[PDB]
Amino acid sequence: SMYVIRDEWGNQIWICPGCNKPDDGSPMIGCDDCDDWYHWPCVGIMTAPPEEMQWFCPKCANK
Amino acid sequence: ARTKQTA
Ligand SMILES: [Zn+2]
Ligand SMILES: [Zn+2]
Repeated sequence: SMYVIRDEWGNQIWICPGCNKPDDGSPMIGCDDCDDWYHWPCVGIMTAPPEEMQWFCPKCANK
Repeated sequence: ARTKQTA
């Protein structure tokens, strides 16, 4: 898979695999297996997890 | 977990 876009300014834009929309500054969480980034609501995260908790996306959690 | 946010 590929969820990073190199834009016309030379920057990287991350796309949430849950909704196929970019990071827009709202809270995101990064998968500690595959390194994709998801918007919190797209993965049911409703409050910040403990800092020491690893988070795994739906794809990786079943692997 | 690793999180990010920007106003
Ligand atoms: Zn999303
Ligand atoms: Zn993952």
